[PDB]
Amino acid sequence: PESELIRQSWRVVSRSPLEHGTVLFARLFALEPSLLPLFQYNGRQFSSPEDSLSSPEFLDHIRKVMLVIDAAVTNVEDLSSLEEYLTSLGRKHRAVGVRLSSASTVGESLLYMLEKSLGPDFTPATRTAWSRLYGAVVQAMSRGWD
Ligand code: HEM
Repeated sequence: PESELIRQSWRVVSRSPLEHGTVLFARLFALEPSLLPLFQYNGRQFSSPEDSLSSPEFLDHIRKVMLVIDAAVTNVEDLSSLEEYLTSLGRKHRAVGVRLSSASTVGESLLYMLEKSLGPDFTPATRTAWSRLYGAVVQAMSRGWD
């Protein structure tokens, strides 16, 4: 039932994944500015959050994030099926220097972007559904922090 709530809500945002993911990342850096230096491209550090939004590579990474979320939505009823992919994704992020602790801020940023996009439509069952999906995704990724 909640899996339908996820599919329904994702529909709207999935249509413009970069615009929506841009909200997610803007929120993320507003909450935890210390994540900005972890995006090292061309050996350089972004000075300010707005610098990231001018970077092709950074915007590409937004698209990657939204693609993975889309995969979880696709498999919302399965999700044993992404276990291995997510475990390795966690390993990768550990390697680029993301702390597992920062996953919750990412979660809050996702939930923020959904709330702002859905407005009246982001009902508390909708929040709860997404909290439990995202939490599941993070459980899988956390295996990669070994
Ligand atoms: C604090 C949050 C995050 C940071 C700092 C971060 C940073 C990075 C960095 C630096 C890379 C490698 C450079 C690049 O490909 O652009 C990367 C790759 C990637 N990220 Fe993230 N990321 C974050 C969250 C996420 C989330 C939540 C997802 C998906 C749910 C995601 C999906 C990806 C994917 C698919 C790749 C390509 C990885 C590979 O196979 O090599 N990221 N991320």
